[PDB]
Amino acid sequence: IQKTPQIQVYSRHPPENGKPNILNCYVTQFHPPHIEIQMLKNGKKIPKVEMSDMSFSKDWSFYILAHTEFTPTETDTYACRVKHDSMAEPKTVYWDRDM
Amino acid sequence: TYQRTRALV
Amino acid sequence: GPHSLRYFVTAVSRPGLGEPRFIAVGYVDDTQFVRFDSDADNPRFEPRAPWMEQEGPEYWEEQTQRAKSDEQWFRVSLRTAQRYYNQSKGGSHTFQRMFGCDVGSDWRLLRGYQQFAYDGRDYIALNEDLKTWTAADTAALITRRKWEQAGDAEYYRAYLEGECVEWLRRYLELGNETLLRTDSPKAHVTYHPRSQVDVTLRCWALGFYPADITLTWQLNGEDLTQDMELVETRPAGDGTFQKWAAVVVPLGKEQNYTCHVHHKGLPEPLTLRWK
Repeated sequence: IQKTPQIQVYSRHPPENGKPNILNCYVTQFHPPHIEIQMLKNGKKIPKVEMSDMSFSKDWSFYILAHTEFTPTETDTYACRVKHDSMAEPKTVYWDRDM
Repeated sequence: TYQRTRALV
Repeated sequence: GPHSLRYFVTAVSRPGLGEPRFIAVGYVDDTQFVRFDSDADNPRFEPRAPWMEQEGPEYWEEQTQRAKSDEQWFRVSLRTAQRYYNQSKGGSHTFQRMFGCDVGSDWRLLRGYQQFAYDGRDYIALNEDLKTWTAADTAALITRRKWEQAGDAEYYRAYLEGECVEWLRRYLELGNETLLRTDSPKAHVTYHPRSQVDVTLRCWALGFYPADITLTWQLNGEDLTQDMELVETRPAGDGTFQKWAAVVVPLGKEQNYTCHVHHKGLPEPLTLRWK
């Protein structure tokens, strides 16, 4: 069948303007494994993004994680655009400092 | 240590 | 312990894109230590943990050879399953493989796992007795007949009892400073003015390990883990995890709610109240 991807966007450490941190995008519970995760900054795609190996959970649903280096500011926006068959359109999720 | 599958489906 | 060793192997067909993608990830507890990806350049098992590089080439040779074997094994099994279901040849299909083993503190096998799934659904699975098979459907039934005819169970049953375990004990030593550790969770409750009468309180659990953890909200003994806004525990990237739970509550009643964190590293569950 086709399970919709669950997407959480959050940084590694509590953010601090100007201080280098790491933005992550955890995508889970999706199926099939075909998926397109794209981390963005101010609408633009950030090239230096890395992926953990693809893997599933006991219930068989896949999960993967994307990350990158980033120095948060009060002006820049960040987000994870994810495209998956289970959906009609790509789903995007902006990082919230309190989430 | 990884283990090979044997017989095929 | 208790400890565990797991391998999550994935194989997906690519109709008209060449051969299928074969991925294999190995874990110990909640830490990843090995991987194999057909789409990589010069496929071969590689370490993902620092402590795995402490292993000789022969270890790596052998591991790779098996992964390469299963890459062939899956190409065919995927074409085989395709027929079993009378599906067309231009569609992509996913075959998943799980195997590994749970061990008690006596360092002896406690639970063995060898299971399969096709297109995201249980296909065939070894049982607890490690001598029988549980086929999910009539198609998987012809697969059980085959695997029993070859006595595959025996071999797997043998693998779990010896190999995975013997190796688990080893991986555990090599990666003791990071596998034996236990990072307690760092919790706090953020205040988020919702409406003019509500507020969203959220207590976080940061920097913990193992991944397993308990976060709950309570109102005068009342367990609200059904009215909570609870995420799925998530990895921070440095080897530990985070998680949070949130509750919506009235103004001037925030103090009436408590947050209870339960973890392996905490000698006594934590509790938190706002203000």
